[PDB]
Amino acid sequence: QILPPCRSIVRTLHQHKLGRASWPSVQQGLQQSFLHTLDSYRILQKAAPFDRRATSLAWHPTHPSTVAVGSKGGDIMLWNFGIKDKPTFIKGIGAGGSITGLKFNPLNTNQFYASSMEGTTRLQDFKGNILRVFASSDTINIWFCSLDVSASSRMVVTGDNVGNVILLNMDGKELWNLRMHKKKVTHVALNPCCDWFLATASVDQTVKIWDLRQVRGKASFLYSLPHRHPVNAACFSPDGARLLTTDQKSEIRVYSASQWDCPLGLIPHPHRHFQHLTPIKAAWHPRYNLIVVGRYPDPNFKSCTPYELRTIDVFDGNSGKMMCQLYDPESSGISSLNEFNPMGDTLASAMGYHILIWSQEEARTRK
DNA sequence: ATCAATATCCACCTGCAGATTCTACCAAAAGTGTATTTGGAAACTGCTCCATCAAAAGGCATGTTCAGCTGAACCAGCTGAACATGCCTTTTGATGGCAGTTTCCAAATACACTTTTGGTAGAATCTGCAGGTGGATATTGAT
Repeated sequence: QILPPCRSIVRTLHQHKLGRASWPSVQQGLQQSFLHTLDSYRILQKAAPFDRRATSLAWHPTHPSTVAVGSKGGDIMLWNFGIKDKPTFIKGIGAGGSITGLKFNPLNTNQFYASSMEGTTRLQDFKGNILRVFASSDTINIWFCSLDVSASSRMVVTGDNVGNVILLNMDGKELWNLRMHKKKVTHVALNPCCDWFLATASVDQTVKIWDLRQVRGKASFLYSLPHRHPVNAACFSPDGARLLTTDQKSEIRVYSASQWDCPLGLIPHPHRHFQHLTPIKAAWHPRYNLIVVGRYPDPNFKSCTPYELRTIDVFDGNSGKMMCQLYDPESSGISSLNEFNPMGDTLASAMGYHILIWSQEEARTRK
């Protein structure tokens, strides 16, 4: 395979110590170094099963080794590494209560937000106590699909199966529930560097950029970006300037700050949507300009590589092409969800009925 | 090699809680009941040729009876191939979003009933003939 990297590494660091070379060149060199050491994540560290399929994933923001996960049957799990304290569990109905959105609480880490097929955007503890419901369908067969949160703004946002989005405060205060789309809202997210423009994606083959404080007039939006197929995810950058989008058939798109309408590059990659599989969500890496996605081969997709395996692919953002591929037998499932740690030293993967941890090996000999 | 105790097996019967689904109120709306009246379809009546009932009888083609005799049914048996049957593998099948069809609803369109004319394509009617139709004779293909 490819993975060639080269450079005059330490020199640049000293160049940075002299002021000659600019910081983005440093960021590029250490991005390459990060890829080189990610070539040693090949040894899969840990595996974890449980009951009904995995649907949503989330990282403990402050802690590297802690992670939370939510199932197809409303079964939530909280798991920490190097603890061995037999991780924490909570069950649900198990049939039609699929948790589908899951973000940690920025305030109380022993709390968590959740969006469920039951029709209940809730705030609940890992010990089982429901602290507070935020919204409700009040009529079954109409449920939520999307959820996200912001701490700098102290806001909650959630999306439906019909095309209307809801926006609440941390203490209630609902001033929202206007309709935005014609179909289900697959993903949604707020800017981390801003507080008052939003992004939402839907089955309508359109992804919309809103201004949550200015617009109130039922599709008096700010921007609307089209696509050729429906969209499973539209995720913001940490920096805030790059919006990543991933469709259902075969595509990834990078939109910029600079003219949201036009895209900067198209990254073709197979992640074909499917009914009983968990929907695929590309994701950023929090401290570089990389992209990470899970692959799902299609015999009809125009493959550039002659070898098409199920594996975790890692591309470069501002170029378009690939830079690394992680693969491990005994894990021949399809990695629906993949998310790097906010810390930057660990990767979590959610496959059907399985959760995988990929971190570096070392510790050749103890003393 | 039998019927007659027992090991084991499995249909039946029971008990109990859960799942399926029979049973049972209220709203929506196609669908069903009165009602008079018309003109096309049943029923009535004659008749009368055309089709059939009857039936007599006179050979004779055809049906009935007996002989006798070899090909057909059936049976003891019965090798060995063909296939049930368990017991383990292996393995494939049951359950667990969306696009692509299928379904309404108004408008716009196709085209098929309607009704008379009239000549004409086609059936009733008969008039000549040749392709059967029957008998008589010569070769042969099965015996």
